[PDB]
Amino acid sequence: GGNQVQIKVLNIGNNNMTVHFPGNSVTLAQMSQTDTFMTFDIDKLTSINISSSGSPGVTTVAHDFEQGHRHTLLVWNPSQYRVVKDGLNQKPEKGENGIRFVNTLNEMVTIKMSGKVYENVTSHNASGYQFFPSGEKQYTINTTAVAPTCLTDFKSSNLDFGSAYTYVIRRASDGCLEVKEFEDIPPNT
Amino acid sequence: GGNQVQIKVLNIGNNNMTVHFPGNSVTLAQMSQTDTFMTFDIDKLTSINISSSGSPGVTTVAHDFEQGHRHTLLVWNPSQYRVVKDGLNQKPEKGENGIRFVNTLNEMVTIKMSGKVYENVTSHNASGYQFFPSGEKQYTINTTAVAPTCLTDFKSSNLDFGSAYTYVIRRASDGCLEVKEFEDIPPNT
Repeated sequence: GGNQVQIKVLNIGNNNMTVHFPGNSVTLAQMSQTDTFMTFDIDKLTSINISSSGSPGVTTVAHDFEQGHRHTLLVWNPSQYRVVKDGLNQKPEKGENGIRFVNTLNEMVTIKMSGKVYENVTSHNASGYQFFPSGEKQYTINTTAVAPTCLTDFKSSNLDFGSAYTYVIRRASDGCLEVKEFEDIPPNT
Repeated sequence: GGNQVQIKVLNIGNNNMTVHFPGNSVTLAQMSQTDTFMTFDIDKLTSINISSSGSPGVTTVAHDFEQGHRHTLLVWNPSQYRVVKDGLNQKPEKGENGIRFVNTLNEMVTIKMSGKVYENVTSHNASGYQFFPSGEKQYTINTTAVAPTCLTDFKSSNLDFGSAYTYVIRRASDGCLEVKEFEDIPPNT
């Protein structure tokens, strides 16, 4: 996955804190972290609650987790948090192509390509890159910005070896969707 | 560098735009980008102005750029922009150590290590990782959070091969700075 979210918790406060994930709670001492990234299916990550020892305050986490990515959930007293982006769940294989999408529409866009998802790419913003084996890839774009009758199926060009591309999503002259491809110098990250 | 900033410009609007960098101007047609990442010394990146054809509006990029990182400057009509982080300027060599810093102080912190900089890491926040060859590394931490008389020089432990670490910065019992090292699962990107 693809569809899996990896989360590590790092307690940077001065007391014991608990993060309640669906089906599993982790209590950490101050100045300590979970030894591993815990893995979840995005659809099963319904809510995340954070609490502190003694303090009755329970805080719910703003669902800012991207599938296919690792995150560090920073926690501190009194029930404070910050989600830090830690990059991809998997190291891209030699020869894979990095693809990111840029949304120029006034509504969010979701892109699904070869089992990978770029969810709710905001207006005039870029997603991070995700990596794919070479060759033409089919993908879909779903948004409220265009008529439901508009074409949602697209195809990437013949992806070279180890390249990186930015796919810019815009309105076509007929009012539907169009994608312009740009080659970028490969990311080092 | 290290102390270098890489910037590519991508015009995602519907008209011609100009980006004035110190000593060099780039004019882009709609749906076009600069063919390369232009490189600048952070200290020499005094200001960046963005303008559109016909529209008298000139916008200054007050938004920061991180040294040692690549960026995509997204531009669109009338004089809009967004700085997108594209990762590191250099691909980490096999065996290098990814190191990031977490600031738990109430003031921003700046860390300088082996020619690399982590500038203004905000309160209860993490920097991205930067990579270094193996062995003990000397580093400095400068902040307004502690007395100027406090020790600002630190040393990393004898760091292993391909190992990643998070250095958590906190106030020591004597009122000065203290750093706790955590080993991490190495980042993939």
